[PDB]
Amino acid sequence: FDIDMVFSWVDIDELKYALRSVNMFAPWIRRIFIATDSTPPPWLAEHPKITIVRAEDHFSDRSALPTYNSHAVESQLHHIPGLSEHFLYSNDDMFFGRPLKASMFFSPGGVTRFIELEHTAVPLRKSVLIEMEREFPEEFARTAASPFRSDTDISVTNSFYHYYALMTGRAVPQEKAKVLYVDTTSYAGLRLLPKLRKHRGYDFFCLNDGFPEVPAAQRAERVVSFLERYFPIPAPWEK
Repeated sequence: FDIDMVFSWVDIDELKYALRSVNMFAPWIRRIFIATDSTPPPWLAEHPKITIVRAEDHFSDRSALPTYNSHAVESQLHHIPGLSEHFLYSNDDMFFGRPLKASMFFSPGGVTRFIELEHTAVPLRKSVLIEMEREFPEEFARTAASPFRSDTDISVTNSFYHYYALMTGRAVPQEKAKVLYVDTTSYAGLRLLPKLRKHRGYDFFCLNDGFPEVPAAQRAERVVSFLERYFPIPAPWEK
C-alpha cells in the first residue's frame, strides 16, 4: 500500500532539512503534503512529490477558519484530498536519523507502529480517523474550531489516535526505535550534535527549543552547521 507524509509548518529552515531527511532515509514515501497557511519557502520549487495544503483545502467547517492552532489542523488531516489511507504526520523539527524501513511504521497488514509517545513522525490511518471523528463528533468539531492551542483540544496525532487504535486492534507499540532529544537552546543539548553527526545510532531525533541559555545567533550557527553536514544532499524539490 502507499504511504504519504504530512508536515505542518508555519513561517535555519528546519523544514528544508526535515524534508531532506525524508528524501534520504524514507524513499518509500509517495506524496509529501505541507499543511500550511504560510507563503511557501523561497527554496521550495514546484514538484510532483510536494503538495501545499491550506486549511481551507481540507477543513470540514470554514467557520473554524482562520486557524492558528496546530491541533485544529491535526484534527482534520484525514480530509486532505488525495492523501493515502496510510500516512505519517510530522512537525518541522522532527528528523529521520538514518535509513528507515517502512515496517518501522506500518506492518505489511496495515497495523500502525507508534513509538512510546516519543516526539517522532506518527503513523496514522484515514479510515480510523474518520471513525474517531464519527464517535467523538463534539470534540473533533470543537478542536477544529479552536483558533489557538487550548487545554480543551483533543491531542489526536500525539496521543488520542494511538490509544484508540491500540484498544481497537489497529495499532501496536514500536519497541525497536532509538530516539534522541536535542535541546538546541542549552549548551548540553548543542553538545549532542557533534556526537550525533559522528556516531549516529538513532532512527529519529528532534530539535527542541526550551528558558534558553544559548544566544540566538550561536544557536542558529551551530544548528545550521550540523544540519548542512548531516543532510548534505539537496532534495529534488529544492530550487
